[PDB]
Amino acid sequence: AMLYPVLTQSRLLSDLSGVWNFKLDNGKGFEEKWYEKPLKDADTMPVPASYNDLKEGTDFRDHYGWVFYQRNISVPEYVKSQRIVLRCAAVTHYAMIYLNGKLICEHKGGFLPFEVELNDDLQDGDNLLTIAVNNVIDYTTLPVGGKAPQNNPNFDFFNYCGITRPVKIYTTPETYINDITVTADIDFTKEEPSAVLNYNVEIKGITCKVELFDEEGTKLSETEGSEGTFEISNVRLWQPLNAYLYKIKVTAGQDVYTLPYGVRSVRVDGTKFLINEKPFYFKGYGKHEDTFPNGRGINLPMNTKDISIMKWQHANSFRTSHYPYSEEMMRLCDEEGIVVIDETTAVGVNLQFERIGTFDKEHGVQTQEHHKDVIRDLISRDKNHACVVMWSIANEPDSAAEGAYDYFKPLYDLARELDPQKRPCTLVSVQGTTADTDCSSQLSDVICLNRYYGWYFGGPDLEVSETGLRKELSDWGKLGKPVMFTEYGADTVSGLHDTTSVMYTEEYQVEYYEMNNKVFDEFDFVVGEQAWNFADFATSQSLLRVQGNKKGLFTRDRKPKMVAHYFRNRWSAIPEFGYK
Amino acid sequence: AMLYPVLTQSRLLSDLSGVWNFKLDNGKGFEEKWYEKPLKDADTMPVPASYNDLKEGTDFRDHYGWVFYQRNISVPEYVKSQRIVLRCAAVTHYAMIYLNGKLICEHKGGFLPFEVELNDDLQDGDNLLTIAVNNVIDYTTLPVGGKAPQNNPNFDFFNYCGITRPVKIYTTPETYINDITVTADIDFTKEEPSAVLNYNVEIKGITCKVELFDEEGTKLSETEGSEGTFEISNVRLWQPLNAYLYKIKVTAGQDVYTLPYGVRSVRVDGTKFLINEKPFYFKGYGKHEDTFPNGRGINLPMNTKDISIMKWQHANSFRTSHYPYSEEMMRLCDEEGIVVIDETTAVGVNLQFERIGTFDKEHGVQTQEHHKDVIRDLISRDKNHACVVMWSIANEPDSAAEGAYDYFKPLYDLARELDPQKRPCTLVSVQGTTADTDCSSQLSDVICLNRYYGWYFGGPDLEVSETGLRKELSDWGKLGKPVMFTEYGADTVSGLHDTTSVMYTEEYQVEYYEMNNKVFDEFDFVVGEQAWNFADFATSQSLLRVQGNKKGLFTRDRKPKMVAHYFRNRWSAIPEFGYK
Ligand SMILES: CNc1nc2sc3c(N4CCN([C@@H]5O[C@H](C(=O)O)[C@@H](O)[C@H](O)[C@H]5O)CC4)nnnc3c2c2c1CCCC2
Ligand SMILES: CNc1nc2sc3c(N4CCN([C@@H]5O[C@H](C(=O)O)[C@@H](O)[C@H](O)[C@H]5O)CC4)nnnc3c2c2c1CCCC2
Ligand SMILES: CNc1nc2sc3c(N4CCNCC4)nnnc3c2c2c1CCCC2
Ligand SMILES: CNc1nc2sc3c(N4CCNCC4)nnnc3c2c2c1CCCC2
Repeated sequence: AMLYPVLTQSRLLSDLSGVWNFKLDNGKGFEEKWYEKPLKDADTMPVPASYNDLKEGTDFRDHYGWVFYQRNISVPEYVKSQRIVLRCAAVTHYAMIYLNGKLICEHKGGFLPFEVELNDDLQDGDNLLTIAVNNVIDYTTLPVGGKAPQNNPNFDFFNYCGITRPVKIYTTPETYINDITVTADIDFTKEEPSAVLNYNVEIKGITCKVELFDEEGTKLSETEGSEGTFEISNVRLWQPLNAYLYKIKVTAGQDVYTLPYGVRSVRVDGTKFLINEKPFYFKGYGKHEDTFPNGRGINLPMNTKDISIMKWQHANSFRTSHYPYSEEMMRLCDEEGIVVIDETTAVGVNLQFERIGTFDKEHGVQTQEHHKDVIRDLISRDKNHACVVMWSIANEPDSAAEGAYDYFKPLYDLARELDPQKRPCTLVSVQGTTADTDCSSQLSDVICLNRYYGWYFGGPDLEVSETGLRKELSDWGKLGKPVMFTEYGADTVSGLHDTTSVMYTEEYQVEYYEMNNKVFDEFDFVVGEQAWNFADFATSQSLLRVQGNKKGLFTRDRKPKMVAHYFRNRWSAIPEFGYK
Repeated sequence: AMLYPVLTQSRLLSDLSGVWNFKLDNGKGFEEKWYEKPLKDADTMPVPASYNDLKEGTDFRDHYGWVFYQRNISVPEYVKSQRIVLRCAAVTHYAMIYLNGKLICEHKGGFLPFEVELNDDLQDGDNLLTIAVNNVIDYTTLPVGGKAPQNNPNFDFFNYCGITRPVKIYTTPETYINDITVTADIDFTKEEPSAVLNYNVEIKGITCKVELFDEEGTKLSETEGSEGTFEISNVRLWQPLNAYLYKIKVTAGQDVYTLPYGVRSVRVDGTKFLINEKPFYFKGYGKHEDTFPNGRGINLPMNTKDISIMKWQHANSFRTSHYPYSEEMMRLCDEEGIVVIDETTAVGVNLQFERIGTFDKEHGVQTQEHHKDVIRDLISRDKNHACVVMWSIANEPDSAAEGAYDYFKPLYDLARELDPQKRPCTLVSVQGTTADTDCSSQLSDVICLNRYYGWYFGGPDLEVSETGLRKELSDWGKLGKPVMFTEYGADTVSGLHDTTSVMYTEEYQVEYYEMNNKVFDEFDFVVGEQAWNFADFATSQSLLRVQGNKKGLFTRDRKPKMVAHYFRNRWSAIPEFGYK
């Protein structure tokens, strides 16, 4: 369980972000005890941020192995009173915290938070904090390092690493709040729908009371109970592009924490994805925590810029593509009313492109245990987010291979059981699968395709490509379930133009999406269009990557390609609800 | 006096940065008491960052007037023990802090820090912090708003405003450290130069002792005295591109603060700018705190990227162009060994381009009082920075007009008297002045020109332009002083190319700098070449601005133009010292 550190009367918060000392491991790093003494001949390195692009030459950009972040720490003795904790929101890949020279914590997983307490190794005076980060990826990591001394991603984005998100120090009373959970039942029956919310607070280390406020701070109800309930008639339902967030003050044993919460219902019904009992239609794109020169590092300004562009463009949703995003971005979609598809680090679980099969148990992937710890850690983190309407177990696994069904079912189950809101589960299907062959047809509530008819398939022949896409999508309808496209797009170099289009031209990109959009619009069970990608992003080099991935509607610096004006006009004529 | 808030055994630091509530004033804002209640129908807005580009449409970008930032605050009662302070590192233009509804502080000046104490209005529970920001610029602001309801900058950059730099909360013992000062005397005579540093600590609200450490934390000397001294034989001299920073722990009355410091000497001698008694040569550029979509907002990653590019390019210096930069960037140049020319907000003090004269006292500028408070606040902030080797009182004032000399002398004097290191003073001369006509010839230790022979003057005729530049620079030598160019450049659209160059082409830009660089190299009293600009940046719209200022060597996203490879080759063959 991981609550978002905030400033409360009961808890303090001090950011450690800034320029830290930094050294690339030379192999002999751990041998000598760098985590013991202050790094020598060190380099400077802002935190929070990916370090790959922040220096010059390939030696930083393409480093294999470990790096050492190092910074000094010092708390006021008058604080030992309360509990001292170190929250690392995300260290890409493996983290190893040393204080004063001793290991204190260790973590696997580059995109989710982890904490460690400091009360009993926090010395007096100036303490030597050391965070060593490893970037190696393999068949035991999610995301999955392939075989082709260098990391070779089995995924189409660059392997940005370092202290990707912030490192803070918060405190707490000795017995504290540790995990608040809230769910809602809404009775749309009444012409003025109302709702009953179920609280479930948890403490560790006494009386606990719950206060419920409205948008403006107006209190409206109170109760006591580490597992009580609450009633709200004439309830302001959170809605896509129309967020309403209540707030919640849990006072419990000299400790109080506040939580926003939006009241809405998610439910699949036949070929309809329903939000607050209405037939939604996804409009938006798959995104990437990718900016220059931050790498995958957190970027509050671009977060707001990205959401400003989405509203300008008349979109309503995005998918945390290939990894969970920052907590800040998740809260922002709550405030702004952005429907989010929250997705795990499970990309590259596919060895298809003697031959080893993906789910061979001696020579194939070794990810299921960690895949489970991710599903749990992620749902623990974002369970209370009204923006989250669905979960994505994995992006493009070899889901039509043998071993496939056996791999994923234990993970779907774990997901369906750990979501206090029992939200729809899916996985994003790669090109090649079909209704009959895809283990997703059974395990998933929503069929999410990534199809590229007009690019990989059939490009530059958009007629032949249309025939293919009708044929395949037609078949997908026989499952009687909601199907949305989570990726489709074409690599386009901003600036390349032509009257009779050729591939890579802004005109070819617009035509591609006209064909796909025409076919989408023929099937009432298509409940979503999400283009890949929102914006150009960095990938590993290869002959097929024109200085990265150029499938964005926008450039890496958020300037619109012609296609961005095509979608803005199309999405403006398509409602959040009732499109079918 | 303003010390950089850091984490010490005696003091805590909690960042307030994040997504704050935000509303554009509609005129009726102050009338109604928005600073009293929680903003209603608010918008989201990251802090720290300029807000102009973070939303869509001209209504944010071009707002005239006030905006309201608003966030909730809550400290742990167990802190009232110590002093509570709110440090606003920079609110562009005018700031007005309200707590719980009461004004607590007010500030003028968009680029320097200001604080306010909270102990006696900091309520218990959740407090409503409100920061109202004004963007209006006029003859009473530095920088100077011109006459041509809209702000019209009399300066060539966009009027980015909002909470430009971070807002934090630190604490202190009741009697505390308030301003440490250190100076150095070096005896280059000895073949192993040594040095004696003079401490000068200050407290407010007891024993105080000073500890001196070396790079790696090795203590090396101790003493007691709020105005004592210190001795260091075999001293590691801070040097351009070879920084050595000692550290300093001032323990005083249950309060301790640490300070880095580099030992170096700055001294002009004839036509030689001497650092550690050696003839330096400035290599670098004028920069701008300008990134997308941050605006003028702080950007730790780009700060490190910018400094990585400078070392890649073989530069040694930059000028805080048109305003002081963040404290973080200033400390970074200390660590990295970047020579900095620290400059004030005093740009647009020039009405030349019945006619009013700049320094008319009824109808011209009204900036001298504030100009003084800036010189003092700035030197108070950066006095201890080894990277700072010079001060810039103003960028391109009408320095050859009547009233000119009378305006600036009181400011030069105030500057020369308040710098504990008695560092060189200058002002950057606009095109048009000459040795005879420029009040800078007398008041300044270094003549700093901004010339544009090859662009504004003479372009596209580089021959005629060379004749002009030789003629003018020749004359400037008669003053027997060091002269460096702080700006020269040509607007260049990355991507426009030609074999026979035309203006705006990457080839014309390279040729421009070849001509100017050839002439520079003829005069041994030219001690510096700093190109304008390091990178493309945003300006107000006009027929002469091709989507901003395109004079960068790099694009706004830090990608090199051809000229960036020309300088990197040239600067690699030119030493920091002894070039003449
Ligand atoms: C019609 N038959 C084909 N089908 C396919 S599928 C495929 C392929 N994957 C697709 C799916 N993406 C997904 O989409 C995005 C992207 O690819 O840009 C990624 O960014 C994103 O992370 C990822 O989710 C990951 C990788 N990569 N390369 N070639 C192909 C290929 C080809 C053909 C025909 C021969 C030429 C190649
Ligand atoms: C040879 N005779 C001329 N001399 C000059 S001088 C001038 C002018 N200033 C120069 C100086 N900059 C400075 O340099 C940068 C820049 O200009 O880009 C600015 O970014 C930077 O902030 C600022 O410090 C500020 C503004 N602006 N426009 N025209 C001219 C002009 C012209 C002519 C001939 C006719 C055409 C125009
Ligand atoms: C794991 N992600 C992928 N998935 C796929 S699918 C497919 C294909 N098709 C699919 C349709 N059926 C006929 C054959 N042809 N070539 N490459 C691919 C392909 C690739 C990758 C990534 C590596 C590069 C190629
Ligand atoms: C305050 N900054 C400026 N300074 C200058 S100087 C000059 C010039 N020259 C100078 C050389 N002597 C002959 C006349 N011609 N046109 N515009 C200018 C000019 C301008 C500005 C800014 C406003 C736009 C024009």
